[PDB]
Amino acid sequence: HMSYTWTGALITPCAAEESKLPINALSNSLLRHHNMVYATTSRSAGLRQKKVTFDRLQVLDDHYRDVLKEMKAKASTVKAKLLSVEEACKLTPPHSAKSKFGYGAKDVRNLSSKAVNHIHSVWKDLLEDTVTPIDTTIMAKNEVFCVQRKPARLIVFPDLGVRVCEKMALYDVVSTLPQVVMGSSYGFQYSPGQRVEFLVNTWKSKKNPMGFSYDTRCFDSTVTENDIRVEESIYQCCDLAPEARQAIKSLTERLYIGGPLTNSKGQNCGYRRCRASGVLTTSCGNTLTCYLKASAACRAAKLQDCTMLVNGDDLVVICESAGTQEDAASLRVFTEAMTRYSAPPGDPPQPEYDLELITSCSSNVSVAHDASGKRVYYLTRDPTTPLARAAWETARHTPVNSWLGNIIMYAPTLWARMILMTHFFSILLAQEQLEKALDCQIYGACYSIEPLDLPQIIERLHGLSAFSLHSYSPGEINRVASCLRKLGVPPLRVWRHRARSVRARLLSQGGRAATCGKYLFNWAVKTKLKLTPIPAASRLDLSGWFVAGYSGGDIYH
Ligand SMILES: COc1c(CCc2ccc(NS(C)(=O)=O)cc2)cc(-c2ccc[nH]c2=O)cc1C(C)(C)C
Repeated sequence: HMSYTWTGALITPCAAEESKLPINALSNSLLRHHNMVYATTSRSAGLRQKKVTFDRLQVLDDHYRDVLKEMKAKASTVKAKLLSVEEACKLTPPHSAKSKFGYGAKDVRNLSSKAVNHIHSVWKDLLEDTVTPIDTTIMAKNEVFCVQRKPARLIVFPDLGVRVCEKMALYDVVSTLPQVVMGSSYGFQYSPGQRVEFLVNTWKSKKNPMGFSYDTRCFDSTVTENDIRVEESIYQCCDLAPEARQAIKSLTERLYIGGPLTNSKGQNCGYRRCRASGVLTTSCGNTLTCYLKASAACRAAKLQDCTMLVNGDDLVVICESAGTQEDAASLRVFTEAMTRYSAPPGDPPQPEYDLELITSCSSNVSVAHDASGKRVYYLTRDPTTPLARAAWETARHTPVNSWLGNIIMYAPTLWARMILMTHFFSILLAQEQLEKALDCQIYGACYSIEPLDLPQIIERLHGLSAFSLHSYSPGEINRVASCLRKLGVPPLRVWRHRARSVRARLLSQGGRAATCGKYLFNWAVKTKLKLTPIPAASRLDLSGWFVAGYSGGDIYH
């Protein structure tokens, strides 16, 4: 029961790959320790292949089937619709990988006859054939990190034609099913502010709260054939059109369970028997499977009043404590149960008795004060990776602007406000690109966002307090300051100085730019302005935001 089988053919790049941080005239104003920053390339794919290749063994007990029966009962209340070819085409990202059948992502979006005729023939093939393994491309992701070097992560995706078909059959399913099955436990339905609110209310709902996060080692590769068939049986509980039932069965048998792996040069690299990281169902499948295995593991470990917070393979558990020594024992039993279910740990889980000390996927709850002096909880993270990616994006244009996604999601943080907003607004002013729409990712989905709309977006996700936070925690200030010394980033006093200039420059431009100056950089001036709700914020169509996760799902708006 190996996750993969390999032939020896290399995982090849699509274009020229850079690993060393590119340097331009702007680099040194952000980061001076250039040797600390790197991008992963196909050169390291061989090491990743070794790490993700292992035998999986599953032992399914009564807690597992009990949880599954409950999940299927909730899944049976879901009614899902088939999307038209047109609706599926419009969710396709403009720069999505082109089809091997002579058309690209822009042909799909333009509803070109060639693209639409091919999608219709793939659809007919899914309906008539439910056995033939569907070909997939295996690629090394190009992602930027700070040292202390990770090997490249792998992306496995079917052809553009198949991806449009996945949208037709499962887009409505993967968007509505998880919240119905998991209720308040489904993390992707929340904005960062709603997530903090959920975590605080849960922490306060326990007499003696205890919390931990569970890190599964190579989650996608731990996903078995059984897990993928179980996900299909959950999707089948929905009230679906008979063509949608057939397409879901076919995509499961032919694509989701496994298939051959092809490199960018057309060579066979091997065969997958685990979760594909670049399919529509990656996020939803990972969410349901993680929740199923964790919920059953919580019952097996006799964890009292367990509240899950699940986003794909990201798992947070908040429960009733039984003292430090018993909690240590319970987590070992939880881990043992997760292991039997083929979800073994990377780093073993540690019990926490302070909400701020629970870290999941580099993120944690922290505290600051609003304009009135009131204590306000917000989500932050270690800023090393966001700052390393910002340095790369200072010298190179990338398909996904991590700085923009980071300003949106981490707007209330000390580091996004003082550094990211200051730096990138300074660049956009000099380049006359304030009105240019830029792509970023929110919960794996791609969005086109104009930086001039940032104050309204921030107000809608975090409220006006994101523009007024002050008196950050000494733990948080210290992590930011330590990160700056490590990377060779100028100190916070330099950023405050530069921000007064960026603010004045934005105010001079008037209009939406002046609003950016007023709201985003009010923290920089000694005589603060009283910030009132922005009328444009209410007009913002933020539907489709915070519904579901679509990581690897090829989703645009
Ligand atoms: C953790 O929440 C997240 C997640 C969720 C991350 C996540 C995605 C997928 C999986 N797993 S998978 C691949 O199986 O679907 C797990 C976690 C993402 C972000 C975020 C930050 C900056 C830009 N864009 C963003 O979306 C922020 C949070 C906040 C809300 C903490 C700020």
